[PDB]
Amino acid sequence: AKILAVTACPTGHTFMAADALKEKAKELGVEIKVETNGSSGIKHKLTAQEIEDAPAIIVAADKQVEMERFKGKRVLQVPVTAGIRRPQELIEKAMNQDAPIY
Repeated sequence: AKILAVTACPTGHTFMAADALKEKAKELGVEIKVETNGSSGIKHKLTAQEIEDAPAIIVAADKQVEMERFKGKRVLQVPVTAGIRRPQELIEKAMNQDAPIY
């Protein structure tokens, strides 16, 4: 199991949020995989198996993300800016499953 994230923004912030999440996860000694949805497209797309196994998924997004793949999973939906400003809070909420089922 590992927590997952998706970051996205209209102009494709996306990458700054992914960076902040990854750097903070390393600081906290926890694994994370971050899918990005930017201007060039999708990178590090989450797999169905990763999603099944995830305690929760962080979706830090300022544009629409494909969400139906997350049905039944706990999803912490926040603005993309939250990934930059408060990655520790998001990671620790995801770990604690402090997120509603989608």
